[PDB]
Amino acid sequence: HHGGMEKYVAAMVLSAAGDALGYYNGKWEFLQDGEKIHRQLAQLGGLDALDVGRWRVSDDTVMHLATAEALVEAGKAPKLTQLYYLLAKHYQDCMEDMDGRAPGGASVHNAMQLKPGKPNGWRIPFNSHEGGCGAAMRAMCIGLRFPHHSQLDTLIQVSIESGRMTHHHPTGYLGALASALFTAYAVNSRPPLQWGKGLMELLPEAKKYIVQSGYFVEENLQHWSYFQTKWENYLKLRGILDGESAPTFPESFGVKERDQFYTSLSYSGWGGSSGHDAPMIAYDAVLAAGDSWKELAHRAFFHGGDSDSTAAIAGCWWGVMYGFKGVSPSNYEKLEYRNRLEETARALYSLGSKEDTVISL
Ligand SMILES: Nc1ncnc2c1ncn2[C@@H]1O[C@H](COP(=O)(O)OP(=O)(O)OC[C@@H]2C[C@@H](O)CN2)[C@@H](O)[C@H]1O
Ligand SMILES: [Cl-]
Ligand SMILES: [Mg+2]
Ligand SMILES: [Mg+2]
Repeated sequence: HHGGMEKYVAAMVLSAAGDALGYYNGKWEFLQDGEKIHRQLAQLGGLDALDVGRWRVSDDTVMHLATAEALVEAGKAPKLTQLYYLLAKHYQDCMEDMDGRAPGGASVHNAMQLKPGKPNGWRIPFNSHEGGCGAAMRAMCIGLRFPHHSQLDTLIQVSIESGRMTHHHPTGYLGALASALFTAYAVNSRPPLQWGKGLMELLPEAKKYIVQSGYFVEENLQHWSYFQTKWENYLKLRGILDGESAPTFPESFGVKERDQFYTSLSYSGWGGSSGHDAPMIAYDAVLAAGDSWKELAHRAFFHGGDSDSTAAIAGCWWGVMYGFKGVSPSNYEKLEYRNRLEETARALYSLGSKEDTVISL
């Protein structure tokens, strides 16, 4: 109602529901173990009993809305110069809404360094500690804005530059690429088993952009292999490297096995905390879950890692594909910023549903 638009609304609202559920007002951090989280989940009456009335969204939704609101304000056929001004401004400004929302170090530090308005004032230098998932968690709606094939170059550039406004490390900003790219694939009903291959094919194009852009190319290139290698390895493991083949999951892949797997994906032991593994876990959830919100939630919202970020990503992708089908109303009806999220979604659809261009840098 319209069917196109319904998917956009769900992408935005269920991304935020995911964040809130995966955050639980920071309480999951005192457990930091999927089995312990799943048992506390049971004692709250399970997923369908959860009322998000008092479950605040975290930094993930706040920053996702900032992306979305910037895209919307940029309008039809924007100067990429204006879009980057607006993304910087929205990111910097949204830092005022992080009370009790546990934002990340790179997100905060860098958003506060930006100089929106000044030519190139939204660029920061390369940094070794900037491979967190703070760019990936907020980039999905770039794929809603720019879903058409003709726009791939835009999606690549915008996802990367939105990302490296806070995360100028390929592990960071390629997270944003994957987040946006897969949202675009979901918009276009591209079956999820093809998404990984798609990303592996676009990484050389992302590299060509980073190279022509001319910023810290030496450093960017030298760290480039970590992301790529982790994704190759993961798609190999799941048997979807060829992108024609349905995924293979282990016989034994319950809550406990998922935690250990998420830890093996991680940079330094914390599943989904980085730009490579946050979208990877969301992707793994989406591939297992099909049309089940409960399944997606048990895999992407409730685990011992950065479940808020994995949930934000997975909930967006999943909502694009499946709308609100099978979702308990208590899980989103009183979700913080629901009206705001619906309104931005509608506005993103207006733009996204029209195959326009950008005025280049
Ligand atoms: N170069 C790196 N490669 C892989 N991971 C890295 C790299 N540099 C930093 N990280 C990891 O990224 C994790 C999160 O980074 P931060 O800068 O603290 O957080 P940020 O990415 O801004 O936000 C992450 C959000 C914050 C919460 O919503 C949970 N997820 C850190 O604990 C690091 O372990
Ligand atoms: Cl449950
Ligand atoms: Mg968060
Ligand atoms: Mg205040």
